[PDB]
Amino acid sequence: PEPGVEVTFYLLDREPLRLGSGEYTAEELCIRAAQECSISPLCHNLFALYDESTKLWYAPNRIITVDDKTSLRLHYRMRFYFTNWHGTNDNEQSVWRHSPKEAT
Amino acid sequence: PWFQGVKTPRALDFSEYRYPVATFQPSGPEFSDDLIL
Repeated sequence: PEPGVEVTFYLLDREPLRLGSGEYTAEELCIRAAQECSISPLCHNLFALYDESTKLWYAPNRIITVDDKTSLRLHYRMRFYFTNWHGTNDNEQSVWRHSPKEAT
Repeated sequence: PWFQGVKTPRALDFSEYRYPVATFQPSGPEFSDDLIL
């Protein structure tokens, strides 16, 4: 509603990102959100950005421009998910990362 | 109908548990000093 672009998360303890100016690229704001929410660098690339009002996701190299008039709400979400990652489902094989010479 | 049927949800039993990775141990030295030829 009020003029400005806002990043949103799913944890009330983390305050939303707020920015008035500056000429950013999606990866920079992504790793900014990751730093603020304290995610391991081994796991940041699982996350991306998505627009609910547009039902679309921004490109990794997409460029976002502010002109003191623009305003939109954005969502820093995890996207690439793999089913049966857990071992609870015995009906199908689970997944794991590789380890140098149990499963990680 | 459902008044005569009572059964606990099947998603309340637990077995075999689970376990993620915790973290990585921070560690790094620094012992540089430099000279020209």
